[PDB]
Amino acid sequence: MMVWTPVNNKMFETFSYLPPLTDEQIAAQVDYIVANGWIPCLEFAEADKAYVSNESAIRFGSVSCLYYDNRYWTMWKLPMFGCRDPMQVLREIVACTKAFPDAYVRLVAFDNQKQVQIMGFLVQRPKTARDFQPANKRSV
Amino acid sequence: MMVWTPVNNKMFETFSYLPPLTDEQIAAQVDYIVANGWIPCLEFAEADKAYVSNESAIRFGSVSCLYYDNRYWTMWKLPMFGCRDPMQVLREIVACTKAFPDAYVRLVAFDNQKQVQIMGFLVQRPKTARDFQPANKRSV
Amino acid sequence: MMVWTPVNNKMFETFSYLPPLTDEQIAAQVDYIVANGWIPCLEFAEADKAYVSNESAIRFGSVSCLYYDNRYWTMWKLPMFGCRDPMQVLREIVACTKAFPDAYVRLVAFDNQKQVQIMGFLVQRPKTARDFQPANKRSV
Amino acid sequence: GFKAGVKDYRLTYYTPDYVVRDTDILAAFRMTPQPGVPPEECGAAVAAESSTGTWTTVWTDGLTSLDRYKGRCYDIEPVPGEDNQYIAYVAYPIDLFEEGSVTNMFTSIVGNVFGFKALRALRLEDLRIPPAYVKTFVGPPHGIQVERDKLNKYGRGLLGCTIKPKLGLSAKNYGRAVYECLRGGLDFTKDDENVNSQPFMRWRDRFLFVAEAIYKAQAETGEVKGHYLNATAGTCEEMMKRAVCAKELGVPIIMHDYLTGGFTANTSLAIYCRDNGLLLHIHRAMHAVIDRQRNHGIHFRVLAKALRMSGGDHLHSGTVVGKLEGEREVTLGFVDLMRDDYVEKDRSRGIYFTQDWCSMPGVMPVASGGIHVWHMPALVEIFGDDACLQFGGGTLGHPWGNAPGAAANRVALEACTQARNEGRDLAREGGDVIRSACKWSPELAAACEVWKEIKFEFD
Amino acid sequence: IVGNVFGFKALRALRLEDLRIPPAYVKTFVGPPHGIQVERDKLNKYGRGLLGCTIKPKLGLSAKNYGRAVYECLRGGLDFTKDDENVNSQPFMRWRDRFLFVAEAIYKAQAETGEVKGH
Amino acid sequence: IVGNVFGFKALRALRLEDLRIPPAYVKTFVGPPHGIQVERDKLNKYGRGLLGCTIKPKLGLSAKNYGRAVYECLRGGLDFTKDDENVNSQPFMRWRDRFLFVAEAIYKAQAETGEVKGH
Ligand SMILES: O=C(O)[C@@](O)(COP(=O)(O)O)[C@H](O)[C@H](O)COP(=O)(O)O
Ligand SMILES: [Mg+2]
Ligand SMILES: [Mg+2]
Ligand SMILES: [Mg+2]
Repeated sequence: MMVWTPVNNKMFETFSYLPPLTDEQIAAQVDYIVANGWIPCLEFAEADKAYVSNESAIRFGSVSCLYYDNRYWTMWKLPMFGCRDPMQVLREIVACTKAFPDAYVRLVAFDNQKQVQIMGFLVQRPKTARDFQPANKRSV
Repeated sequence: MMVWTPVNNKMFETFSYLPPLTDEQIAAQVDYIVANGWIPCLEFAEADKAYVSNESAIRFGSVSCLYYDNRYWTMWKLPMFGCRDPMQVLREIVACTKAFPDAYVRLVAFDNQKQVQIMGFLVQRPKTARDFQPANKRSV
Repeated sequence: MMVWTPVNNKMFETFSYLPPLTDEQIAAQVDYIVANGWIPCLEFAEADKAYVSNESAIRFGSVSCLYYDNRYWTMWKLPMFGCRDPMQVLREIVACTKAFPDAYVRLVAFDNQKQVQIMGFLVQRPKTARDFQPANKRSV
Repeated sequence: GFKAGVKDYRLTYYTPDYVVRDTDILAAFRMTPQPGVPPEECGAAVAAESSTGTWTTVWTDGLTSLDRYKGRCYDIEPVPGEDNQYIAYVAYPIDLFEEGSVTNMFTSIVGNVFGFKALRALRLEDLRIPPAYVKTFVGPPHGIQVERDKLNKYGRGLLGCTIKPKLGLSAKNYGRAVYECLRGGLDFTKDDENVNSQPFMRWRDRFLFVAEAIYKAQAETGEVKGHYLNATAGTCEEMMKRAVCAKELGVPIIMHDYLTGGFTANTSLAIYCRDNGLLLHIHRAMHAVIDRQRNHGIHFRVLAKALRMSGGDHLHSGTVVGKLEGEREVTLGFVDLMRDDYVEKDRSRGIYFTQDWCSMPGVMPVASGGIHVWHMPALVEIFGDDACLQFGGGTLGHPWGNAPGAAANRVALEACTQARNEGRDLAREGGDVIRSACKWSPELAAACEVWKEIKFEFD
Repeated sequence: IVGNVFGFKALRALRLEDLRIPPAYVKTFVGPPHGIQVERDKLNKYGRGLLGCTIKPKLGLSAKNYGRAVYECLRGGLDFTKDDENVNSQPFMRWRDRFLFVAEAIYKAQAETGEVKGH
Repeated sequence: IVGNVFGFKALRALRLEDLRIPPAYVKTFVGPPHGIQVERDKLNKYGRGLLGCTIKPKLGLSAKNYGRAVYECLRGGLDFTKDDENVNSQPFMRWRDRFLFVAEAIYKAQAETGEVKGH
């Protein structure tokens, strides 16, 4: 019997329970994105503004149901509308990580028919980050 | 007349007002546990999540009566059901402290008839802990 | 396409989106003040008390609409009533920054007919301040 | 003229020449008349006694316009492979219905007729809710998009888990189980449908401890977490009392048993939820009493349309592959009926009418009951991302406890999603994807080992 | 009791035929607001069944007409009339309108017959 | 529909002449509290136009005088009288004073004529 660690095992939604994505696994996702006609976009956040919290709820009455700070990250440029080129997306991931080496960066895609974000996964963790575990040391 | 110190004299519920338990006093408790048919279990917490606080009450209305964070610790494996072996419990205490050298660790036992935790005391304090007093320096 | 940075690009109301004021651009504002009959005054705040927050709202009911801490800075001496001398204001800016080298300092001006502050811009940022950006590094 | 006495319903209520109006509510009943009762008469009886008519001629008819108000049987198909079974189509004018009231709609259409001597069995298969009627409903408090937006969760199914045993756990223990499941990687846990407030665990105690588990798990994982606290109760006042406390605790989501609670109580709750930003999970407790048999009852697709109108953010859709019945083609149909804006007629999937929801939000299908890690690819294949999959036993039954149980299922789902996205066909390479992941993840491996032989196929 | 079991793959069909509600469970319920005896006592009606009557057509009648039909029924010697189960509030007759006119009918029939009337 | 557009530089004049309100939108409105049929039923008035009368002078009459005028109009055979559109509550006549006196007028005219009256 192995024990799943509480310290410090912070996850990041879709695909963070899998092994970290290879530059080619990331490219396979981008193909899936362009294949389906979805709008790609990049978002980023500094170390603090990355996790869900609720310090603005100090200003609220009894209305803090489904309110959490740090859902919104900062948009890299604009979403790439009708841009059906997998190459150019990968280039923007690079441009972005280069510009914010210390930021959390995620790739997201929008469906405009259902008007919703249809997929999203992390592409860069900052190097100073000490609150995650490598895939093998998650249970002791 | 001696004065009971306010700094930093943090206690830990049952038995934390006695002198720290010898490996054999611990074993004597475990005998008592198995003698009575109770289910032993181990719980642990990192340095922060160890003490009772209330930072989630920022999300509440007037309903924070008998709500405190960090009552729940993290369960080590599972509770040891019908495991009537004092040796094996002591081994799990060791397995646990070994896996989390920096954690608070406590031994607890459940009565399943009354459905309540029936005893519980601390078995490991982390080494970095500076907020407790040795039994003799509690009063100056 | 350049991206406007979220880190740490903290601004300061009027004129903080322009390039920092030259000693002579500052003096040009003071001429405008005195030319219009407005009362000059100086305000200052330590590194913490400079930015708008809301830690006193912990004591509030549902009445924290348009309440923020740190709107009020500390007054340097008194407002300079009917003092129609541009020279003497500049001298007080100096006297002030001298006395509080580590403080945020702003120059403000009151219209007493409308009874409102009629202008205000920063004149000193403390040297330890790491949460602003120079005008050219605001977009990458 | 007023002519006292009994006559045939067909004289007034069978109109096979009628052109349905864009605002008529349409019903498709699976009729089985008594031997010697002509289909046309039986169909008219159903139309009559579900709208304006009784058993003998009343004089008051003349004071109003029976033409304007009557239910009309307007078409009868014989059922292939059936001696005495027909599909009778009834059109009801919009005027017949109270705006916004699922209760009223069901009172007319399924109120009395199912008990008629003149028939052996009756089944309501489908309803066509016209846009002009749909627009009278508040409908779901949030719906799929808004829910995903509120929870900040995208590009995969959601994972949940009913705490077990169903009954018997104390409040403190409940919260303990909840924390362990949530921190392993499940999004949601839930009260069992029959966990309300009982001698072993009073609701407010539970709500408090569960709120604490939700918050510990959230801080630990950094992902948003939830627990469907049950507001189902004996009286509306109690139901509200619980919903209020949940709001007061800041938790994201409550659940209601709409069918045992009832439509009236449910619509109330959904409105409260809309007004307070609470997510509303709907449990379909008791549906099988009504929807299981082919010859008699109301088919679930109707009970799902109803729920969408009454209001709910989630509704249990069944698993197909799990411990409870659910045929695959029909399920794919009512899942479209739950989620989509516009669903074209398709008799292969039991969809008798084109249903236009006119922008009413979508309900998230919840797949739950007797499922484990080996079903994962079949599940992802059936429902896609917009679904919530739940593992009760499949989590609290894992040999290493709830956190590893959770972790297992989360890895299983994440693997299939990646597989699907990378191009792999999940209907075929299913077992492969799972197997690759067990050899990779210890926790998943332990799970696959225990439930490898376990399937639900019968007769 | 009837929550999930009816939908099990392991069975073809299930029917709940009866339940034994023990007194100790029974006592936790407010139960019926009045009950037979008290109803009779309130209505002042004894030694016979009570007579009732659903207004017809089920739907389509205006509030004014509804009341009219009620009055005629009640004065003839029926104890009660009733809204049809699906008479709630609809475009052809809104409930408050109905309630008012029916109240008037009830009182007119009561005064005329000297017997207690209801709807 | 009529929010901004009428003020556009790119046009000289705009007029909205009609709207098609579709049934699906119409169904979302409570609409009129009663409507013609229910009104007639409530008032018990059938088979002719109804007769009304705005009290004059528009402004300047006291509450007591208002009621007086009302009673005289109503008793002569008008169905309704009414406050002038700009009669609300003012220094020469406060609304509650008027309501009370008018109520009295309505009832007097009603008892006298035996016809339902209103203001
Ligand atoms: O009570 C139960 O059995 C469950 O909690 C599942 O538990 P397990 O995951 O442990 O099986 C659900 O309520 C059923 O899914 C309801 O069925 P349905 O979805 O058809 O309404
Ligand atoms: Mg359940
Ligand atoms: Mg009836
Ligand atoms: Mg006028």
